[PDB]
Amino acid sequence: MDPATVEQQEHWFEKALRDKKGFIIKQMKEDGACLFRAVADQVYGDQDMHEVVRKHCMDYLMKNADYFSNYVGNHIEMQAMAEMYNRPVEVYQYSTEPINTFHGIHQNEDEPIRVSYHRNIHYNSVVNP
Repeated sequence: MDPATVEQQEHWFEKALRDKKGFIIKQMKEDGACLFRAVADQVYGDQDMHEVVRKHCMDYLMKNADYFSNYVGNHIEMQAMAEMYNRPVEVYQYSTEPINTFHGIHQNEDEPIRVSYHRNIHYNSVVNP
């Protein structure tokens, strides 16, 4: 996709999500920590907590290494975070409904962590004002 077509896709998605669902795509810094940034914004309201989220995700995986060693979209990290925060994680992909949902412990289904996954492996935070 040409840079102009890419920007058209991004703009269409932001508008559709705002108009159809009332959600806002909050831009996270575009580094390799963007998944943890988006979750940090969802949980703490502040992407600066990204390294703490990552630390806690890694702590959770290590603690549960017997289970997670079965398995070694960021599926492993997303399951860990949904379980650890006891909230589902909903992943939007140029979509106004989630493409998939990590259920966590199947509690707090009305308060999901919502993230959007974009071109070039980037995640943003999907906020319900």
